[PDB]
Amino acid sequence: MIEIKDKQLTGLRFIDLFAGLGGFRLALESCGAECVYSNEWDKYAQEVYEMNFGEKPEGDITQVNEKTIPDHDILCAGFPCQAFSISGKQKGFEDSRGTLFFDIARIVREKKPKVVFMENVKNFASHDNGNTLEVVKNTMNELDYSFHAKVLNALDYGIPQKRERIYMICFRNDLNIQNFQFPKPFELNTFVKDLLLPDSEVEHLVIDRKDLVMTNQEIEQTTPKTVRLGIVGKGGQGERIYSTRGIAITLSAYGGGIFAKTGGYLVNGKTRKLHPRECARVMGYPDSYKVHPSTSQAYKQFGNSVVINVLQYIAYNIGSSLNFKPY
DNA sequence: TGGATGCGCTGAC
DNA sequence: GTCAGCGCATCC
Ligand SMILES: Nc1ncnc2c1ncn2[C@@H]1O[C@H](CSCC[C@H](N)C(=O)O)[C@@H](O)[C@H]1O
Repeated sequence: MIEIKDKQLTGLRFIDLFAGLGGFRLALESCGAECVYSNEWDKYAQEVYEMNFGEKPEGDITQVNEKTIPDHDILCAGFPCQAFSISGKQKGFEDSRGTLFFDIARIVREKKPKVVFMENVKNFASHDNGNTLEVVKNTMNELDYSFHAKVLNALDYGIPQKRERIYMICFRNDLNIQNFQFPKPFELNTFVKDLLLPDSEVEHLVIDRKDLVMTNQEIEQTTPKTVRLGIVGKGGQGERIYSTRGIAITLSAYGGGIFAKTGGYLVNGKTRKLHPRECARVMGYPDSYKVHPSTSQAYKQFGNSVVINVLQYIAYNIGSSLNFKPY
């Protein structure tokens, strides 16, 4: 994550729904905002959240009476994506994990915050012939909010990962916000190799499979894209090896394959998956952030998370818009 | 709401 | 056909 000199969100309160690791919390607090509520029902996610923020998020949001949620200015929610991801079955709203957005609408209707800041996977934007995004847009509009949505790729914001996500920023109409803008992309000067840990700390992650098939030559020049160098097995998810001179592939939460959830990388002549701390870095988390003691759970958590840097630029712009109140 | 890994249907070229 | 994917199915 980056340093934020001008705290655009100072004095503003926000809630952290579907909190996970608390990526939205890190981003908004870095801008000066204050978290007044968090909700996350996964046991291990609650543990790591508490480990880092000192509080246990409330459980199952579907059983929480929205009237009990503290007043706030910004509602944050990176809601479930299994039902909308290009990697899944795409059952969408028909999926038992795909109707959480309506719980969000339920809370917004009651708490009417100034801003609703949501995140989901890129496929959410085109899912069901664009009908899914349209539903969210119309729902927010009905709730009397403006709707700004755009897909941003983390590689355009200083983080070496091709993580494409749709970000939806909604302003309550009475605020008459007409100058919100998504952050502009800038040149990437950090690559996977810049975030790796010393070899001595990741030897246990080295995988030497006799069915490894190097398909492309390593590159010496850094490039802002994923560069596949080979595969193992049939080359499915988690069976692909990439160059560290390029950027990382999207981290996943339930990913399989031998290089599960992180993908494989060629490092000093060897092939290995990423260490939880390297996943944290590829997600923009500071080294000060404490990872969950279970590596399996940590990979899952980071795979479900958000790139802090991206949310920071967006949060800054949300604040920039709210603070522009000329006479 | 365990940990591990082989696997494909689909979206976007 | 090329490849990627906050995933899925199934094993212990
Ligand atoms: N009914 C429910 N109540 C509370 N949390 C839920 C939920 N259904 C799913 N979740 C949680 O929703 C999260 C979605 S992934 C969001 C991660 C978050 N942005 C962070 O930065 O890491 C998961 O952690 C999941 O456990």
